[PDB]
Amino acid sequence: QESLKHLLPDLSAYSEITIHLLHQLVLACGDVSLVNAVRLSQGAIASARDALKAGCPVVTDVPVVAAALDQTRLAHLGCTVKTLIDHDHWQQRLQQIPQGSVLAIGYAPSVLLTACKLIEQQHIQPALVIGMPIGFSHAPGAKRRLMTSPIPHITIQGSLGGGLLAAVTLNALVETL
Amino acid sequence: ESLKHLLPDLSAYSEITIHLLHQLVLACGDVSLVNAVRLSQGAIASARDALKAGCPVVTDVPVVAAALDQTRLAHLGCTVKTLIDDPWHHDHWQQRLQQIPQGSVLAIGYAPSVLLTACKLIEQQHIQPALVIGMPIGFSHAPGAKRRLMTSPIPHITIQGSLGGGLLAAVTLNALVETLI
Repeated sequence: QESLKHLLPDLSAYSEITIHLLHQLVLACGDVSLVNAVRLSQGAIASARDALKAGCPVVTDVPVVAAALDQTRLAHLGCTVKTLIDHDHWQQRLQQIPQGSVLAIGYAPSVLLTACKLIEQQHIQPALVIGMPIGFSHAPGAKRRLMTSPIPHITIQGSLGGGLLAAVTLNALVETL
Repeated sequence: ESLKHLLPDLSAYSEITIHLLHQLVLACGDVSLVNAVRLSQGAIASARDALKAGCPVVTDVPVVAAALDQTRLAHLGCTVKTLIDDPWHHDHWQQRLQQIPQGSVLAIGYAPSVLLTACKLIEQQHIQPALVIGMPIGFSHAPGAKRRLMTSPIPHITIQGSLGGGLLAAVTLNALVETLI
């Protein structure tokens, strides 16, 4: 029996879109514990979907996140993709992010922490933050900080994260649209 | 925030091996992949020679094909096909697998059953791919299937002691293609 539905536990508390997202994440890296570890804010789904339908900017921290995105479907919706790290410092670019853009972070906790601090001071206002940095020593604290934020978000409790996972999360939302 | 600092010392490994491991950790964040990824002795060399020559690439399922860098692959002359289109018959996956071209690259990211059948056809000397990337999802038969791959004479890459599977199959092949170009 090679059925993903019957391998994973029952997820009947979550919506059909949420369930689809969790399935895609498991398919990406093989770790079934992901269904437990992923955290979504209350209406992350709707906030993401409203933004993508408006043809919002999509901004990634590093290029490998950008390269794993399905840019064909994003372009169809009218979304531009741009990267922070190729003064023209990455923080100068983050500070100019348009209201209602999607911010996807697959590598650096320092980028996630800087973004939370800008958000707290209301210097930027993304529609959604996908905060999935690699497990450097300051990654847990950055993700905790994101979970206190009023900005809609998707993140991961524990060590998992990365370029594929941040990209897969966004591809799953575009797929259901 | 440097990957080199986060991971153990990798100096005893080849430059291409280190690049591959970097890419897999960057993809899913699991540092244990450094020890869990197993490469057969002929694996890298056999994969590079086949890709240089523009070999056929075959995946078990479509999601794996979709995560490949098909631009770079098409630049080399490599075609990309799938065994299962919708995850006696005329065009079941078993028949497609039997007809796999000699010297092709086989990338399995989902189905243990496909890996089991592949290993059988190799023992019996009916097929001879250049490389088998065997990284199925952890269904009940997955442990058995990867055990048979570990003792196969075919050049191979697999995962043992981690939960790694799925699109890590594509990341693996993408990384080998990056070191050619």
